[PDB]
Amino acid sequence: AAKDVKFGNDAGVKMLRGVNVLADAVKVTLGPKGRNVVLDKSFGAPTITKDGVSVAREIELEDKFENMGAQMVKEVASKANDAAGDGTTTATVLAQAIITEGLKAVAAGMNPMDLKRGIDKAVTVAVEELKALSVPCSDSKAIAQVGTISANSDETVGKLIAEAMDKVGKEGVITVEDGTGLQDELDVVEGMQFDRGYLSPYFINKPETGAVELESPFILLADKKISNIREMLPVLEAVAKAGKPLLIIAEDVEGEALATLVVNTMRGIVKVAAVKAPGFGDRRKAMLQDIATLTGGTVISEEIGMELEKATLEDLGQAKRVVINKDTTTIIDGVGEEAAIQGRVAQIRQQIEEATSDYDREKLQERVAKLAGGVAVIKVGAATEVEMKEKKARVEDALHATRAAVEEGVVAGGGVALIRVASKLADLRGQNADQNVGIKVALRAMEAPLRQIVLNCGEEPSVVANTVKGGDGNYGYNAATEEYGNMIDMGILDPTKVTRSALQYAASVAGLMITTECMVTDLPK
Amino acid sequence: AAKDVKFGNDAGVKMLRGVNVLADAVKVTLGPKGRNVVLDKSFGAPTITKDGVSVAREIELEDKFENMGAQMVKEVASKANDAAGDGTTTATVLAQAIITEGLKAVAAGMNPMDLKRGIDKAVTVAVEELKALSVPCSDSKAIAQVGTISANSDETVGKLIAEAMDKVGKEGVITVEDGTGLQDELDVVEGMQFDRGYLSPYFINKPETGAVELESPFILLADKKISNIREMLPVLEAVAKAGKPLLIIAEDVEGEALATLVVNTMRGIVKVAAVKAPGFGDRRKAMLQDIATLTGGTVISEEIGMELEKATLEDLGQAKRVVINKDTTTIIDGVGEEAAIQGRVAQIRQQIEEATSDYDREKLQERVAKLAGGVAVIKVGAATEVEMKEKKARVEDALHATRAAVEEGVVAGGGVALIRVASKLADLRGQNADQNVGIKVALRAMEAPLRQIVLNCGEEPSVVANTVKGGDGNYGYNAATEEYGNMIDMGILDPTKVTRSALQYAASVAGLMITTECMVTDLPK
Amino acid sequence: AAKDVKFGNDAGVKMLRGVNVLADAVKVTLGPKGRNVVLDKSFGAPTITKDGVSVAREIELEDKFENMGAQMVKEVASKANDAAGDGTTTATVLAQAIITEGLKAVAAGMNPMDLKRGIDKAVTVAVEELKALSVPCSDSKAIAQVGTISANSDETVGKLIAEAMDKVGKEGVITVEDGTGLQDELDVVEGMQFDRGYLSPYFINKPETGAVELESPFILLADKKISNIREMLPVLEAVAKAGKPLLIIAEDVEGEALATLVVNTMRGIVKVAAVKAPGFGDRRKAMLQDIATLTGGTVISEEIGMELEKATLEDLGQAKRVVINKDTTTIIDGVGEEAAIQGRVAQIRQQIEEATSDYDREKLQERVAKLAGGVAVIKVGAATEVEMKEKKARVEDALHATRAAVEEGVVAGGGVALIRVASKLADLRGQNADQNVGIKVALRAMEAPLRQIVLNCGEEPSVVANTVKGGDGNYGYNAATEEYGNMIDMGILDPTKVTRSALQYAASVAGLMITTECMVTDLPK
Amino acid sequence: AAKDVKFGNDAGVKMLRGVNVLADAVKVTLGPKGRNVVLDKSFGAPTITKDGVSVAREIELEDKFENMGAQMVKEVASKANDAAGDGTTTATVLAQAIITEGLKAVAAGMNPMDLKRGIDKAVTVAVEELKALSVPC
Ligand SMILES: Nc1ncnc2c1ncn2[C@@H]1O[C@H](COP(=O)(O)OP(=O)(O)OP(O)(O)=S)[C@@H](O)[C@H]1O
Ligand SMILES: Nc1ncnc2c1ncn2[C@@H]1O[C@H](COP(=O)(O)OP(=O)(O)OP(O)(O)=S)[C@@H](O)[C@H]1O
Ligand SMILES: Nc1ncnc2c1ncn2[C@@H]1O[C@H](COP(=O)(O)OP(=O)(O)OP(O)(O)=S)[C@@H](O)[C@H]1O
Ligand SMILES: [K+]
Ligand SMILES: [K+]
Ligand SMILES: [K+]
Ligand SMILES: [K+]
Ligand SMILES: [Mg+2]
Ligand SMILES: [Mg+2]
Ligand SMILES: [Mg+2]
Ligand SMILES: [Mg+2]
Repeated sequence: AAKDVKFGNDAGVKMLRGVNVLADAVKVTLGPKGRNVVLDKSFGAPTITKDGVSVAREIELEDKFENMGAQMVKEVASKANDAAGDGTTTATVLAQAIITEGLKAVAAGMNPMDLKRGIDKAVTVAVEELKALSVPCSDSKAIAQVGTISANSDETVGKLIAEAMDKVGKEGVITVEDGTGLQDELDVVEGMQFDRGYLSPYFINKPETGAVELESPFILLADKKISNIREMLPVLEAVAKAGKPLLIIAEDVEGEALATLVVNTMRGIVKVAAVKAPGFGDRRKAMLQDIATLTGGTVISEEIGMELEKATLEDLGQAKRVVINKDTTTIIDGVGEEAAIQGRVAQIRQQIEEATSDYDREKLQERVAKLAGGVAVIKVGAATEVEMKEKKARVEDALHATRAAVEEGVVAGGGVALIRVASKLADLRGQNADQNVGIKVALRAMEAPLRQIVLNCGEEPSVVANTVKGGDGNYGYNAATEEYGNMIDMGILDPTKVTRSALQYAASVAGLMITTECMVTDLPK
Repeated sequence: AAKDVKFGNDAGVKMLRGVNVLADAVKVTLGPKGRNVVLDKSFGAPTITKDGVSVAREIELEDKFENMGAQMVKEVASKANDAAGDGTTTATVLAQAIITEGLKAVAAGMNPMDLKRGIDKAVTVAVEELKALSVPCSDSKAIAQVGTISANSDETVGKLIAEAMDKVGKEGVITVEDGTGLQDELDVVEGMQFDRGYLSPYFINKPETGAVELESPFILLADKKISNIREMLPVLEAVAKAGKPLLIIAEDVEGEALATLVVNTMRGIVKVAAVKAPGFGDRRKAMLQDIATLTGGTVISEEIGMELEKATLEDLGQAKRVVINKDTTTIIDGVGEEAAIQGRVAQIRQQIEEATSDYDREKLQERVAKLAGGVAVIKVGAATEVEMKEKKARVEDALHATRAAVEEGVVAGGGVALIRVASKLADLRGQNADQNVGIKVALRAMEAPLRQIVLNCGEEPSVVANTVKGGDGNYGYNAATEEYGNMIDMGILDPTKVTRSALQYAASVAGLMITTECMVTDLPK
Repeated sequence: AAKDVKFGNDAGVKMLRGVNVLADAVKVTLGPKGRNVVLDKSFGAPTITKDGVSVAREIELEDKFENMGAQMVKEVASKANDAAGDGTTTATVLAQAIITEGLKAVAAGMNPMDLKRGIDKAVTVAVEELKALSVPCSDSKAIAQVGTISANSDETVGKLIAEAMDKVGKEGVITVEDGTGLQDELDVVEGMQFDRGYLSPYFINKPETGAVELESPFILLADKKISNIREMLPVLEAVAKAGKPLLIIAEDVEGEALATLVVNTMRGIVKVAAVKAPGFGDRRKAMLQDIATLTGGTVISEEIGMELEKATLEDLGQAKRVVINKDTTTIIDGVGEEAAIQGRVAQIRQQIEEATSDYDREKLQERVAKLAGGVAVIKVGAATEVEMKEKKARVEDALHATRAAVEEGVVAGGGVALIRVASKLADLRGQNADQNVGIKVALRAMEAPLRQIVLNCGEEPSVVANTVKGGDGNYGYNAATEEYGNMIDMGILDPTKVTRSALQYAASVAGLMITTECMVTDLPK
Repeated sequence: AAKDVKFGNDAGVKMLRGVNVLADAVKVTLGPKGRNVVLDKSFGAPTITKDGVSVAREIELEDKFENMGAQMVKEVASKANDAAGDGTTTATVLAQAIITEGLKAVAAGMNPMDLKRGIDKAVTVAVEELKALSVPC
């Protein structure tokens, strides 16, 4: 269709207006004193939230160009979300701060490419500096502390997570399920988790977690691509009976077949979800087999002249439960017999012996760890279904936060970590004045999170920022009590991973907008 | 429908406005310092690109006359793209420069026909001069260098391409496929490539390459035209099973039958693609047979009273993979047995002996080369599916660039080649003044690429242009480092072929617009 | 529907405006220095052409009355096209010139009927004078020259045409087909051509020539009208097999049956084309038989109690190829055996002996000539399918032009012929002053072609016209070199037939418009 | 009072339009076959003339910029009139011819100062040549 095309300044003011509407709606929810945002629904009472992602998802603007700016920066939150699962609001205020001052510098005549280079250099050094200030979370005591703090001071949740990580290792798989009633339960079952998410949304039966969950499902392990539904018809019907859901783990499920699965499972006509097989090439087949040995299934490969049509419920694997995210599939408690599984382990164990290459050695050790590691399951205590469902949510969050903490450590929260990093880069310089302006744009933006947290408290941003900058180390502002103090001692911590991600994604998208010269969109008609 | 009709100047300003919108949106993406263009999408985040072709595809204007001018010059990019697979942005800025000054001259009262003639003469001489300045790329060391440079200094990709061309010759067929995992692979398989593209788009399943790709498909070799789908019904269904795609290599697939194929394969209902048989007349049948021998299929000609209805999956040929462009079909690794194939080679080999005419001799040698040459296959290394998919892209581009370099050599990049050529034509004259103006219009336009690259850097076009013209040889401006130097020593090269094509297509379309007196389009109703 | 009705002047200005938009869009393409016209398409790049007929086809106007004027004069081009196959643009500029001055005279109060009479008288005398100046093209040398000139100076095409006409006579049938590859081929086969075109478009499988072409088809020779498809069902299916197209040569194919044929052959469902049988009355049957004897078929007449239902593929005639225009059917190389054919010739040969009437004698001689003359076939050389298809086009045109040249000779091109004729009629007078004005309007219009050619060159019409008129004979202006000289010596010739047709049709349509008093069209609603 | 200010091309088209109205009205009266121009009067019958000066005096345009162009070229005729007392119409058609093509060249991107310099050189030499051709009286 005919297009509307805008260049330079005209495009720039539009983009800025768009990010401002999105960022302003989102940032009011930041921190302990975050304000509520009311989101209208077509039916019933409006949604009232303090969750940044919930607000961002609703934002769409009428002006086509302004809307592009909002959708672009919306990418910041989503990516930060996918990478760290927290700090999407922080990332959005950082992006708005960099974009605002960056576009001003552009309008002033400064070189966009140089501004971006300066911003990027500052971020590169800032991340290194962030790592230097990071405090490790390696021993179980630390893990327990972070867990407790993330569970609203519930030492119970802290001990649970610490024990779970002591079982399967801090790098191991850990899940949480409803409890049998009163008292928590922690047991390790035969399970595995690989990096492959659902082949499309819709499969998502629990939008609360934006994931797909199946109970006691059958697992089809096809070593090939599936384009024609015909091949599935025989097995899908065999699964239609026994009233159990089906998990498709094939090399890939293309359009035709996938489209059908999305439509049928959409009408309650058999619950089926598909995900790509882990790895690629040779190791792929070997890994597809590990899943079979674990779930007690049979790989259906064309290499041995096998057909999906000639596949019965006996070939299918099975597990008590499977969960899949946007990019992760976890099989909990497989039917496979410890004899077959443990044997498979022994095999791969020798593979490592005969390993003539570190790479092949690494890849093999990865499989044994997955197949021999299992999956720790945390069954949340109870005393009434309501409280149980609640504690479960806390455990889930605490667990998520502790996991991130374990990966990259923790830093002072309340935005002070970024403020401390900014002060350490006061002498950073680039190749020219425009690059230096870019550097300053970024260091200035690093104060935005703390400032917005203070603003939401109803206090003066410049005053608090000035005071915090006046001190050093973990000295910061506790927005809940409105008192200054040591952020670590007051238990206000952020996983270094979410702070780093919020900053990198904000800068990444800001850099793109700052160097955008033209925008194309459909004519408002 | 009622038409709007415009003449002379009225039409001219409309066209100019149209090419300016397109050229201006596209040209900001030129060179190492190209800026981003944001393209709106109906769903999700907008597309942010620095790729000229991506931008051009989106351009369509509201005013019908302005739109015509944009679509006309859009043909420049597309043709240059089809011919050299690069330099579409350069071609567009050259076209804008010629059109702008040429239309100005027309408005000044100069003769359009003479202007065009002068422009054409300049381009004709410029192309000859471009060839003179071209540096060959014949030995494997040169091929390796070009390949390395085109692969972002990846000496690995350079060696690969060099070795691949050393196997099948620099004029041989080369393909790249995903690797089995870590470490690259180079092996020659039984394959062939003929000059025939898809009988219509849509078949294109990979718009990234604007090509059609089929894996382990069946190949129907019908020696006749196919108009009625009825004939196909039996075979299409046989192919429906076995779950394999079908490649139709007939004399031609006309409307009725073709239309159906486009619709069915559009609905996932059996994946089928059709292309015309290579050559024409007698040799056609002989060649169609070479394909059969290679894929292990059976030609279904009416001459022997054979019907497509009475054709089973046993008659169909087969290969591990086939790729088809806008005008090229390549069959990779055919089922045919070396016995039959090598035997077929021997036959044609004697044919050359009994050859009583050079023409027939040439044609026969062409077949043997194709049937005996094979197809070099490059399997990209790995170490994680992500990196593997990435390196594969680099190898693809590097290969494409190197291939072009091998055909016509290389010249200084950054727009200096065209600038050196222009200076060498300062004394070029035509049959009259208007023709001389035409010549100058062209010579002036030849500076546009370098000027736009500099402009995108944020530097001063005239100053850099002036300085570069001041020197000579490969002296140029490195836009990445913003330093002057020897373009070749700095590794900034352009295949002579893409520079030549960009210039010729730009002049071609510009000459047509310059000599346009009337425009007809639908009334805006 | 309610109508809008206009009279006199009101209608006249509308008509004039309409012919002016059409004529102005078309005339810019006249001559060697013709300008391009861009025609918008719904998809892809617009069409850029210098072809008058392509431009005219697109012209439709919004104002209903203006549109009528455009569609009316559009009939000039089409009729001149159908009659001579060239000079449609020349015809259109002559028409605009006559209409413009004619309508001015009407507005000035002159009698429309007298104006028309005067224009008609001038044209009548002009055509006679044109025949007087016409130079013959009888000998093979002349034929070769005209052919060479018409083939863009390709002396090869010139020899071919000359040889082809030397074989079957300059009045004989000649066709051109794709070559076998390199080197031209000329062979006389058993063929025939009669004056009957397709019974409707659509059958046209090659819009490039706007004709229908069938290869090795079956020929149904039904001596009666065909209204019900039922009769055909049996034979159509018999032809469904053997995979061969069918040519229906019946007394006529009416609605019901014809409509079906158009729809089925439209869906690839059997390729069939229908044309009326040559002649009428008695001779018709006798001729329909000549076709049978030639194609080896059997006439299915109801006179002998024969039914189309009881007709097998054995009754149908057959030939290697048949081509049918808007009003011509040519059967190339029929299956008929020289025994039957030559015998048939002997029969008709005696018929001429027993002829008691010149008319019957003439009609009989016509049949023997057609049945005994055959068809010279020209197979264009090759060396790549592309060049072959191109040269074929040139030979086609060169042949078409030479044919016309042979019929009425040639005259000086560049519009000097009409200029010479006009000057010879300077004393022509009519019955009254108004008729004299009509005469002058026509003589004046005769200068229009030369003037427009010069105008498209960018030169001054009045200066060149004045100079050409100053000389005499073949003295004219060479628009390609912009030099005066002898048009004949410079090889700038026009078939007298196209010049005569352009003038007569232009005057014809102009006379109708000049004598139109009222216009009726639908209300713009 | 507040002013309207125009630059380059915008100004050029306005001027050209203004001189064209004046020149076109004036030049129809040139030579033995000059045509009549009717000039309205507030009272009585209009003035019918073939005299260029009479026509030029009446020309004033509504658009302020176009009017400036007319008044400027009007200076040509008056000065030629004061200097030689004849040829004001000839001076006006020469002015329009130079202005028209000169402005076209400017719009084509040619240097205004150089165009003027060239025109000046041609006139300087043309005047010398005119003296050579001149027959004494
Ligand atoms: N008492 C406190 N004083 C100051 N800052 C605090 C306090 N408690 C938490 N925070 C900080 O508030 C920020 C987190 O606020 P949230 O509202 O959860 O936003 P976000 O994590 O950036 O984005 P969401 O949660 O994905 S929307 C972190 O910087 C915390 O350190
Ligand atoms: N460091 C450099 N300095 C100067 N010019 C460079 C440099 N690197 C690449 N170039 C030139 O930039 C041009 C290629 O830029 P691109 O943006 O890829 O446009 P294009 O190839 O003309 O069109 P696309 O790629 O089809 S959009 C060529 O003229 C290169 O020689
Ligand atoms: N060198 C030449 N000098 C002058 N007239 C020429 C020359 N070459 C061709 N012509 C004339 O150009 C006319 C033919 O021009 P075309 O553009 O083909 O138009 P047309 O044949 O009148 O109509 P079309 O072709 O059906 S659109 C004839 O009058 C030719 O004699
Ligand atoms: K919040
Ligand atoms: K680019
Ligand atoms: K033409
Ligand atoms: K006068
Ligand atoms: Mg949070
Ligand atoms: Mg490029
Ligand atoms: Mg013609
Ligand atoms: Mg005087």
